[PDB]
Amino acid sequence: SEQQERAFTLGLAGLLGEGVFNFGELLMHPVLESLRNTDRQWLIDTLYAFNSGNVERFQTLKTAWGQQPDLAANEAQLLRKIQLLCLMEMTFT
Amino acid sequence: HGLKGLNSKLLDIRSYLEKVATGKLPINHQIIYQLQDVFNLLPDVSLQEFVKAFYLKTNDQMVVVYLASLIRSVVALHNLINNKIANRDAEKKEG
Repeated sequence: SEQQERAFTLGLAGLLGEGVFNFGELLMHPVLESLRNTDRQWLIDTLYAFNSGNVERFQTLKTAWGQQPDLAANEAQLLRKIQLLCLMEMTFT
Repeated sequence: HGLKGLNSKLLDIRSYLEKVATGKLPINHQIIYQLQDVFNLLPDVSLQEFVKAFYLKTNDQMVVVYLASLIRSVVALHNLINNKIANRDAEKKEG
């Protein structure tokens, strides 16, 4: 019950960071995935949007439905991060 | 280097699947996800520019094989002429 919000605000501060645009790998880390199972699945699904996406405009809005604060400042940064995220996945897929 | 490179990655990819089958945790993925994607970095085939490298490489072998035919003419000229000279001379003088 403590680690569900612990890994929640961790997912918030880690996703909103500008230095890390995706890092979808460590989102799957096995010790934190059980903590994500207790969390609501809108955060895990939008973390898959930042894992692959990119748009997926419904999920990047769904994280605004789920988390009101601190997202309004970094929202445009997330949009830029996924806009540069799809460039690797379009030639990689 | 070729064949030992075949069985290297073979047995090494055999360990890649065996470690996932048995031995977990884990080994997947401290590096599994990134290393395997580095394997998926380059497939890597044409189109397009890789087709240009083809006949460009053909244009590269031009010069060397052209020179090869040049050495063929020079080696055949010298050796054959000089050998037949010293041959016909040794036979006609002794015989």
